[PDB]
Amino acid sequence: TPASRYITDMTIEELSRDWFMLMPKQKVEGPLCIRIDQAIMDKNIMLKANFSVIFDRLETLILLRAFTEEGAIVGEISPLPSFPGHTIEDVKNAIGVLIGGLEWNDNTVRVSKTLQRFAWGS
Repeated sequence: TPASRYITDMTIEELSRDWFMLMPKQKVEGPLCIRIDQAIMDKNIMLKANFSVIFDRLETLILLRAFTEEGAIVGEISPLPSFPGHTIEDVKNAIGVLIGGLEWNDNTVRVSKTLQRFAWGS
């Protein structure tokens, strides 16, 4: 995919950073894995993603991570390696699930400018 059509909300360091859930919760949502630290509560959270775009919309998700204001990773949507294929609809389903999950724990959740523009938002 052209560099122009690859959105990178995250740095190389942010994508590969190890993070550890104190109260893990994991879910398969079609071809995507959703992970969330249920320990995290009462925080403002930003979803950020690296993904390709085509025809003005998210095409293929590489990785999405949830960041607290202090910059800790507390949540993640990743593609299952046995399901190379997924759609924007799959990605949107998973984002709504992850948001729901964090809202259960009294977190306020926002999505990045680019996610809003390319996938999340009417």
